[PDB]
Amino acid sequence: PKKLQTDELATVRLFQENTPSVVYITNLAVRQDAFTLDVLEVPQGSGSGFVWDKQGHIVTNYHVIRGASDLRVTLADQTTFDAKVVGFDQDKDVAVLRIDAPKNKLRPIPVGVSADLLVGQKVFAIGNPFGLDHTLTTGVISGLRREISSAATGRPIQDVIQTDAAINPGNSGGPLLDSSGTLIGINTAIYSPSGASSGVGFSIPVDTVGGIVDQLVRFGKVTRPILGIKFAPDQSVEQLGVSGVLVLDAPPSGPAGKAGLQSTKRDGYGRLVLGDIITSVNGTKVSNGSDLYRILDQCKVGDEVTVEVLRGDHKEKISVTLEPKPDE
Amino acid sequence: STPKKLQTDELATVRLFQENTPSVVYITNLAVRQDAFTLDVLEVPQGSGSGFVWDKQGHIVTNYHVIRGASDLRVTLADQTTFDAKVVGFDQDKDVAVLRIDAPKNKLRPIPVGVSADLLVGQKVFAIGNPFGLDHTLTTGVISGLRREISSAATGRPIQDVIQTDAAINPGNSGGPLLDSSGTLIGINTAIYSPSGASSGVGFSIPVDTVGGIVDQLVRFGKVTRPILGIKFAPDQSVEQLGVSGVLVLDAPPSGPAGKAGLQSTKRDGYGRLVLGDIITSVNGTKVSNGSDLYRILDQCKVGDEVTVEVLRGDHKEKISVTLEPKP
Amino acid sequence: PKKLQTDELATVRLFQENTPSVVYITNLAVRQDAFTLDVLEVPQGSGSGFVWDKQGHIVTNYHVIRGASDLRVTLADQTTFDAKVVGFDQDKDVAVLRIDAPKNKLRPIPVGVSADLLVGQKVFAIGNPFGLDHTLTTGVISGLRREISSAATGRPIQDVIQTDAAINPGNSGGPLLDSSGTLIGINTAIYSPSGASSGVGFSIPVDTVGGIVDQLVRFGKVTRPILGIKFAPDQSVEQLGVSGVLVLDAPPSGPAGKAGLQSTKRDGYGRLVLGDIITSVNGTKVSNGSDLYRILDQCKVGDEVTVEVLRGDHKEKISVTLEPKP
Amino acid sequence: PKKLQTDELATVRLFQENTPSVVYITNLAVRQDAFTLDVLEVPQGSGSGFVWDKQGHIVTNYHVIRGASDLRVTLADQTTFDAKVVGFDQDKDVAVLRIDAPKNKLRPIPVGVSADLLVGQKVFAIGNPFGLDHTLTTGVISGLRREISSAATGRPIQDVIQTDAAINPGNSGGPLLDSSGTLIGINTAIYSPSGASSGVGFSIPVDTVGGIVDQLVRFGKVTRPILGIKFAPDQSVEQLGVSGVLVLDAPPSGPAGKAGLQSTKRDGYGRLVLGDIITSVNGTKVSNGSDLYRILDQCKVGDEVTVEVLRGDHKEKISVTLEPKP
Amino acid sequence: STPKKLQTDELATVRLFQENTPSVVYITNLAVRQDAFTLDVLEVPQGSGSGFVWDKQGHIVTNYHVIRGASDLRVTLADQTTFDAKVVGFDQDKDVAVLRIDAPKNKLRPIPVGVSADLLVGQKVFAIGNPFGLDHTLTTGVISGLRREISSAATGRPIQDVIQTDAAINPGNSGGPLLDSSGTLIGINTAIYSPSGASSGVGFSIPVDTVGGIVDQLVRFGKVTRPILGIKFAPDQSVEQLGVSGVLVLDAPPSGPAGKAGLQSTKRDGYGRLVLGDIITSVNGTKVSNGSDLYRILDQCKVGDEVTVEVLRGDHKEKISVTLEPKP
Amino acid sequence: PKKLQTDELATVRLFQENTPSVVYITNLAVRQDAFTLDVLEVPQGSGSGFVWDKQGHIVTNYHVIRGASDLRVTLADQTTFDAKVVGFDQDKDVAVLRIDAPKNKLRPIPVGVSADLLVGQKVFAIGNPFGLDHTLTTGVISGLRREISSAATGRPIQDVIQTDAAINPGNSGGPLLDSSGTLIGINTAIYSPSGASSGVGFSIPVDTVGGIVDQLVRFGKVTRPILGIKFAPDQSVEQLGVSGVLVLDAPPSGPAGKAGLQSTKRDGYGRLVLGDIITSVNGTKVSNGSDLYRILDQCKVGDEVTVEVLRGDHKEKISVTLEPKPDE
Repeated sequence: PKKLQTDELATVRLFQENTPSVVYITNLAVRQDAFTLDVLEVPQGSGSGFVWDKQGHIVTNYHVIRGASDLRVTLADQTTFDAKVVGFDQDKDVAVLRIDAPKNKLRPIPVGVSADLLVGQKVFAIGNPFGLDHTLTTGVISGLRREISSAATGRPIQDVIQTDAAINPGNSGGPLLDSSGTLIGINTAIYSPSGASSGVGFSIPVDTVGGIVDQLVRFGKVTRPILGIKFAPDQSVEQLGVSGVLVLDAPPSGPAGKAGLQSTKRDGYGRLVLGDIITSVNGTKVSNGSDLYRILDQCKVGDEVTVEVLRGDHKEKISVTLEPKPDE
Repeated sequence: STPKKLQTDELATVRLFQENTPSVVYITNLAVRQDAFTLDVLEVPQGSGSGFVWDKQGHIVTNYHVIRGASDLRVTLADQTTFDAKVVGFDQDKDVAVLRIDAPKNKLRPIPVGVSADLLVGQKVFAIGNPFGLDHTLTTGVISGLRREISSAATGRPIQDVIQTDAAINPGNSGGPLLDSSGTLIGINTAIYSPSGASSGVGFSIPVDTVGGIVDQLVRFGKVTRPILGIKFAPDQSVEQLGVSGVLVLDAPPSGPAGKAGLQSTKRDGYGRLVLGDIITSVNGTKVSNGSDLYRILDQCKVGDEVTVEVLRGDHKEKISVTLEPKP
Repeated sequence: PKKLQTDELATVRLFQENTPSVVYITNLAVRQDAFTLDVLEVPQGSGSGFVWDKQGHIVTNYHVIRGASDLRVTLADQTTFDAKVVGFDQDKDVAVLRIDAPKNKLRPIPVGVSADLLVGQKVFAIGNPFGLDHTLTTGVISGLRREISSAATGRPIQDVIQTDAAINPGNSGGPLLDSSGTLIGINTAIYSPSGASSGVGFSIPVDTVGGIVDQLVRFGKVTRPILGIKFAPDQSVEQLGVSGVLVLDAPPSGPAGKAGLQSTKRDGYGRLVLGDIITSVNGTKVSNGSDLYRILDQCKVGDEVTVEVLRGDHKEKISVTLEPKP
Repeated sequence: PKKLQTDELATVRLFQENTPSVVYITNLAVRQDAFTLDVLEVPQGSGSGFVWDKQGHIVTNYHVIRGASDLRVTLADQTTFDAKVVGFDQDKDVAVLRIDAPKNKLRPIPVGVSADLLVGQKVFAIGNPFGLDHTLTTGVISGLRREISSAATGRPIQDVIQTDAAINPGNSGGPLLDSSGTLIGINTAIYSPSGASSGVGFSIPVDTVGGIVDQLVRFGKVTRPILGIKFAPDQSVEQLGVSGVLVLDAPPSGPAGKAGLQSTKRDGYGRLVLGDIITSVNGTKVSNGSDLYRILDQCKVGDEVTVEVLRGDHKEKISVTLEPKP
Repeated sequence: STPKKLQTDELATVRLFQENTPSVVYITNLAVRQDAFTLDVLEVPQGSGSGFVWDKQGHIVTNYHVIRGASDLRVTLADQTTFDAKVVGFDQDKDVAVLRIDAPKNKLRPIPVGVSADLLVGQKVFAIGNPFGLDHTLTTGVISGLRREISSAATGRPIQDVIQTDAAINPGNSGGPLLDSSGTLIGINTAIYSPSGASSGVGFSIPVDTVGGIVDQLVRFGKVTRPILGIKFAPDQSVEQLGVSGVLVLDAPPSGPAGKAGLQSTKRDGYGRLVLGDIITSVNGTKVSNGSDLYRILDQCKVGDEVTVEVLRGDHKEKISVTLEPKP
Repeated sequence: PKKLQTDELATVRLFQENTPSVVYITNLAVRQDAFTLDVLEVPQGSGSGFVWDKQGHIVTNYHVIRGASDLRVTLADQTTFDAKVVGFDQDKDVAVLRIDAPKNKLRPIPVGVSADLLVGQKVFAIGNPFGLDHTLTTGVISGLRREISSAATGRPIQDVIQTDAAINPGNSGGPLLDSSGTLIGINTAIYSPSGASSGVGFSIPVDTVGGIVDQLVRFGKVTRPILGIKFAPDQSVEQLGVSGVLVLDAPPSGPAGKAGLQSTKRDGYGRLVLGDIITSVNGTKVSNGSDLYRILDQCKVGDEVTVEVLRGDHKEKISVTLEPKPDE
């Protein structure tokens, strides 16, 4: 060994201390034997995750787990285990797994704080892009409080972290650490016309992660509020000079339904009779989908939200009490 | 929660960013369009980019390709307030443009002006812009190369002295600042080399030394006056067949510097046969093998100069004097 | 400058001091003038490399040189020289060149050590991406001991260094240096759906390069041990369904054949007379080839190694002595 | 007209007389209004067919009907009717429909004979290519007894008539008539790299259609003999290298299993325990399936047929009795 | 060698061809272009097509899409002599055009004019043209269908009464004759339906009955006068969203027939909201479900006619009289 | 059987009488055994041919035979034979094969005459498109005396027959018969943007075929004259107002070489010194490649052709005696 400089030494260390907490995740799919006609389990995906606690809980992106007839997590030392799906939140693309492993081979990553992050501080991403086990890439926090389309549901994910640390396919589910060797986010997606890292990557912030992992380990589900309306996307509403959100449907069996919000119908000659248009929700104004989403993201089941609509050419105000989203 | 002590290196990048992001702006290129349903005149964004604040008088600098073809321009300040921007002037060849905003002198932080002539490969650089609409994104890198010549199809005419960096630069970054570790402007990010159209680690910035000169001239006279030889010539991969080792002058307007001086254009003998004209083979002693060489030479010239251009005419060369004049 | 930081100052110095050792390599092909139709030489591709010693030996990837009528290397001061091929190793994509030039123009690149590298340390890549003469990109060692498929032709390369320092077409053959300004690897390939840099580049370790250059300089080729076996790909060992490397042909001359390995055959009808199937080599369990290769990749010509095959519903152990390919 | 020629005059008459029997078939799917989001029915595809009898039975290709919420047939006079599916045979892409309409609006198409057809005779195709209501194209019988892969799903169709009368998407289900103005086949598919007509269209022979319509009308399905075997494709019987149809699974219930055919298996390790392999069925030599299929395609449920397999370096002959698929 | 006795059927097709090929011509569409080397004005073919001789006065008929955008036209007679052609006039809607040639009256064989109204499906047809430049190619087929309506993007406005044939028709055939077995003009080949852009057995011809009328009018007055309602309407797949069961009139110029009569255009209430206008639902009693229906209706109308158009306006229909005027 | 009409009966008959003369040809290529590592013969192409004589000679397109490690011809009754390549002419894409077969299973097609063909007479094509054995397609002669690019060499093939009888991949090498049940051409290519029959197909005329088959059976080669010059293609000569054919090279060892025609060279400064330009060849004028080709197509080895060139701005006349093209 040669004498390494301060800085690089700090990252060399940070990596050795934390790589043990990172794991490889395999999404095995069912395939047929061309002759045996029976089945064989065979990898259709690769991703990462980290150890959350001594009880064998593993965190990752839900999109990495989606559709796996079976999934196995490989730990640092290469010992591979079978994993049970503890639970998951599709909106924030967070998922929790559990494995039966000896507490000695489990390092839970030190949990940090994402609320105090500053653009410019250094970050460290560890994951498995292209199957390269426990790859380290470094960069900087490029941005904070970003909103990105979930695609895991389409619903927007608020408060996302942006980094220019190389993030490629296979990094999803792995950790983003700060200079303190602390977890600040889960690497989950990128913006790139090629599908290759283009220097713009996103991580779900640790703060929203920790809450979700708690709820997931306790109840195996996260309960989120709904208004009970299907609205028109910002696009197919563009050509109507529509200020806010056009409710297309408010099922009689949901919150806005029981609260009497009107849906969009048809003239009898076939013309469109616009349903209510949400222009504001208790205080905060709503000009499009993101605004609505963002605002409800702050509510909890049971809250009595006061929503303002633009009904037949005259304003309105309606109180709706948010109920949990129907299960399945 | 209290922030964690950051290392000195990263802490610096954090200061540089707090200090300069406010000087960065977002620019919107609007163009007139037909309303689909009421067939009226509508204003609609067709592209966006970056820029920075130059003086307390409201002068915004950006790339020309950003404001090009614009019907109307809006610049949005860091604090999200937006102003209408007037085109002070621009230099299509060096892809630089100045805009004027009527905003409060306190909402305007001129960017520290640096020096590009003494930069060294390996120096740390900082890019701030709006790649993919991501507001004031900070990406970090190093100076990868100096004195690069990139042929910007955004004029055609090549550009030289350009800075090369491996800080991530993506669509949306054009027009934003490139800072040195001292937090001073050293270039304006304008293009990249990429098969994908996305950052691949090879980005270019027009050097501050070139920009200072141009902004100065645009503010003071509304234009940049550049000399011309007054000829239209055959692009390289067009005469590469004939073995032409220079610029095959296609047209020397009798009205321009080269025509009034006697250069002979290409011509057909009515018999169909192509009787080519003068072939420039050097100007002020500098060899001219391709159109770029000619360009580079003129780059270093001033209007009113008496350049001596050599030409291969009818089996012998011969030097002719041409007096460069301003572009009309 | 306006007072550089210590860290950036170190980069500045490192580039300043080593860019002289890097070179530009232009691979010229023979073409035909389209009007006169006389033959002429024109560039087929370009890459980089670096100076190895005061004798004028230049190192780069073999894939930079493959299929080139003539080779020309341009030194940092723009002066060019015709280049002779001293030798090259296809399996490790390393090639040595020799140019005839002024000893005061050759700065041998300081040679480092790759066995001690640690993930996270700073690296420096110098090369000519996109024709961008002596570009410097910077990153960290992202992974060590990686195994990437023959970035030239076939056999897996072992011990590959992974880095997120921007590496692009044109960087092939150039040096990857550590913070001590020493050669730790040769930038040679990348993983990318775009074909350009996306953060994962690989470079062959200097330790491996040191050896091969040395050999090439002296014997103009490097001797490698061979088993004397031809086998089926990991994808053809699937449907048949078994862990191991199936022997498809053991030339009676090639060691494995001397020893008694049986090749695959076709019975009177047409079905498969399943020749041997290697499942272990003197210890290590083989099962695909990345294995058989990986392991065998550490033997020397001569090393009598025991190979565990399988044939009659029973396993067996044959003793084979390694020889070199001719 | 200005005095038509006898030949064109015959075409004119033939179309004039039979276009009444052709119909338009629109396949409607369930969709969602994008603003009101109530469900609605909208066209998924269209095809043609023809009237079979005064009861309102309509004949077309099953592939014209597959996956349709509701079926509507439009008669030559533009009047439409909802259609009920009477039955259909997937292997011969034939389907019967029944509509409720005026007997004075149904012209049963004169039914011809396909067994006597000769290459070179004139044919007449009527259908709705590209929505072109009752288009008439003309050509000759280009080939007889052709075998084209299941223009619906799987099994080869036999006895297919080939023609160069322009056949395009939309013609599927329509009649192909001979010069006697009689039904000789159902236009069902084409060979084309463009996806549109290039001169080789195929239509299932009326003899085959006559039978299936009849069956469907009565039992609402047609019974077919099955061997009770699952086998590998002609492309997986390649690498192993042997003429024959390899048995991959003989369900102990399915006749072949009752008889004692052994399926392919995997030995303790993972290699292939090569189950049986059919090389002949009571006479005809099988070797791919187009064969096994072709042959077996002429048996009736019950027909005890001897099948020649192969297992222990020797051939053997098992007696199997055909049953129908449930 | 002596020719072999041909069958009567084929012998006829051989006569029909000997007799008519001389009346067929080749047409060249030349356009002005920049000479690459001497940057001068050059004449250069950009497309070719077919046509036929109409009278001894040198009138050539062809499709309009063939001569469209032409800078200069040359027609080549069967005997390979070529003449410059002047545009007599054309009807963009029925894609028909007449040209005039100054050639010797003996080199001109007018084509026999037939009748298209009494054609029958199954009749034998003969097409002569220049597919892919193949001089006076003869292709044979049958009349496949009558009264077809094809929407020629070569105007947009649909065309009706069109003949469908399975005689091979390929690029290069446009503008050439379609003959019946009596050797008389019955249509002019103009388009085909094909995924490949090449004959797939579905070709269309504009019927002779429509052509006779148009050529006549073009020769006599240089133009075809067609009526207008004076409205610009919303294309179908544009309002299909609103449930509009007719033509949603977007604009009724106050200067035109529909405006002077009172039809109301679509409009936004400055509040952004899209307040749509009249929706035509029938004209002279004929239902109007889509733009084509309206087109077809007007097709059968004459200028100066007082058409009564029904409109869905503010919850009720109401018939309004409009007096059709000539196209400007 | 039903009573068939005159016409169809004639074709039914023609087909049964001649289908026996048609054969299927298989182009087997060498492929490896993934395990055996030895070789297997495996079809890479399919085409047709017909029996030329009782001695087992089979005719086909050369392009069908090109590159076959082995080729086998299947006769009517399905008996497949191994075939020896008697010889071939690449210019006219004609090839002759020989097989060892019992004279009783060999019907040589009746040879007709192509010189008297008339556009409009009926034709019958028999071949194997898409592997459909002995497919019959009928149509008409659409054109005569056409010139098409050989692609088998690029050299143009003169005097080609055009038919609208469906001709697809797999028809090459099969016969085109006239109503007399006589061979009038070999189906060999088509014009189609899809690769599927588009109604424009070509056959090499029987007259030129018969000569070539004779020479091929006698000497196994056809001897064709050459001028001994490589010229510039009509394209890369376009921009030079070049009237005729620009000779690029006239090797000193060939006819025009020994006769002293000049090649194109380079100025010494790199400019182009045009070699001779052929404007005429003994009588007939030459304006481009096709003209030259076409004209030499009429000469025989040994002919002393007088060629006119445009040398350095003054005309010329040079006698060249054509020599056989060097073998290989």
